[PDB]
Amino acid sequence: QHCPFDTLLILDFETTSDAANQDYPCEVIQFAIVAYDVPNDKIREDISFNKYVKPVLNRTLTKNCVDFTGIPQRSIDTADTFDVVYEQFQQWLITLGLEEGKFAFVCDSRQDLWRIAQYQMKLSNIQMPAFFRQYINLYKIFTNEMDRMGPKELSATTNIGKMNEYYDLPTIGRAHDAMDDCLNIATILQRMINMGAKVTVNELLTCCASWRRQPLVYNKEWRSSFMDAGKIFERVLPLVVTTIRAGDFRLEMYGVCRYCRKGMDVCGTSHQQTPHDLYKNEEDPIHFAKIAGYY
Amino acid sequence: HCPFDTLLILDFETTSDAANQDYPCEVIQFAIVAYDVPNDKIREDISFNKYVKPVLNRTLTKNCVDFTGIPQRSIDTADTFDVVYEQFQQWLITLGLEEGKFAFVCDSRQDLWRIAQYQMKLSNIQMPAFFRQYINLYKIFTNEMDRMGPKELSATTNIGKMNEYYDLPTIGRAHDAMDDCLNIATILQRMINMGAKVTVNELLTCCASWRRQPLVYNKEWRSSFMDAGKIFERVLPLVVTTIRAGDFRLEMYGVCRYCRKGMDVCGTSHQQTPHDLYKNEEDPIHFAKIAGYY
Ligand SMILES: [Mg+2]
Ligand SMILES: [Mg+2]
Ligand SMILES: [Zn+2]
Ligand SMILES: [Zn+2]
Repeated sequence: QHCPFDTLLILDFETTSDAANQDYPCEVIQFAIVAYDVPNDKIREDISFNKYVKPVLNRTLTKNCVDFTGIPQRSIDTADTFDVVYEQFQQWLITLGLEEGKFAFVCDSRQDLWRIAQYQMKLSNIQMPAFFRQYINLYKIFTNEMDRMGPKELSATTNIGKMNEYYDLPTIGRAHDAMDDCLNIATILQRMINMGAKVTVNELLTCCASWRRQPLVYNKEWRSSFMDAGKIFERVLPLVVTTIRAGDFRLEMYGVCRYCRKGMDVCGTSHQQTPHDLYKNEEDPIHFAKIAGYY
Repeated sequence: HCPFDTLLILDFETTSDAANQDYPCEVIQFAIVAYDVPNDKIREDISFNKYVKPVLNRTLTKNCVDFTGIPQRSIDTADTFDVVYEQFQQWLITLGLEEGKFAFVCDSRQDLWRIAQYQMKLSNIQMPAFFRQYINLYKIFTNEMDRMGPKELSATTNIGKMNEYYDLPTIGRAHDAMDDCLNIATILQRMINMGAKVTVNELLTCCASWRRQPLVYNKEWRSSFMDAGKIFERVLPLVVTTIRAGDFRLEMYGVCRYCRKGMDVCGTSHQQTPHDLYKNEEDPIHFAKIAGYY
């Protein structure tokens, strides 16, 4: 209706982690997708992709990772590595008969594609695909919808939690894993357009930004702060999140980098703004950058 | 007295995740300090101390970093265990240390029966003879208690209890593996001076009658170091055998107490694989699987 895509794929990654440490080489350990039929307004739970992934840098899930993701060790020990699962994911898109640029991924934040996908792609030496360099940040739309329908003071602490509390949606909790997030985001997505929300690609991944031209003011305790760690991630990772305002997105933007205006098969090969300033102190090295081979 | 002229105080530190005992512990620091027995002198100038790069879990958990005091950057630029182990062997040869004429001293069975065994499995290196006999200093300390006299101890660790007993200040230089070595060395010296019979009291053996029956499985073993120990005992090929003070003799070096074979033949393969523990795909033993015990 108010969406230029006939199909929306609610995407969700879960990764390895150690809550107390942000200097961590997060590897994908679960890959979950559920399809949403936009014209017919139907969450297609029968149309889904849901695979575990075996990590290779940290092969034993920490206890806090298991508690957070709900993923047992046995499930990843018997899983394929990301390169195999990603290949199965690409075939899945073909099997569904999806065309390039006529569908878009939906996430509850930038984290899934800007950070998790981008970093995992580096580990696996896979080129960042064009359909991961444009997507729908649902929480960003939720922000706009909130000013429009009047704000509330929400008690929830997470993006999905806040959105469910705002629309008074019961928290979906069956599998207690990635697929549950997918289902919650999908239901939120559905309720949002039914409340009259306008859902479209609102974030793009580009190769360059002017705000990265000056060195980051280094915070020594960044490893204990998800917020400050984000600033580090922004400089290390080659592609940056670029907001695109409502009404400005065209389908023909797929798959051309908004900045350099070149195909995403050429753009994204090399880091255009390597943060050398962060890579010169060997008494305080960035572990996740070092092990991924950024320096 | 002690039949060895040189005692080497050994300490291993590993990757870990405290809340989970089903963890494939890898050596990340390798520390040794020498003790000259005839001269009763701790030789800090004679030491081996190197970091080791793990490969199964390359990022130290925060709780491992806090316990071991090892920073991530120190293992990132370190060599793998097989390399460090080769450096260690060359270091022994350079000291002119003749095999069978020195012995390793540890504060417990953990360093050699558990940590060394498992690491050797991962590295695919045969367990050496000088790691299959050693001195468990805590077991000597415990065995000598009635002679030394009773004393209430509030410490919870072996090193802590032994320091507290002898009113020794806790050595805390670098807060790492080497501090354990220095503490154990200092305790060892004190114990010897107080008349303790310091000699080999634990031997690693290929078979044990108490592994003939399958272990009764405790489903919650992963959250308990004690319960997990029972699992380790079955999974690891070599068993701790205890020998009382004054029964050990130097000629025992390099020969298994059970099969009587040389430790070049014995230790090639697990002789009592606990297949009973490996039947449930709904509850696999992760550290056993990833190591290739099944
Ligand atoms: Mg999520
Ligand atoms: Mg120790
Ligand atoms: Zn570009
Ligand atoms: Zn034997």
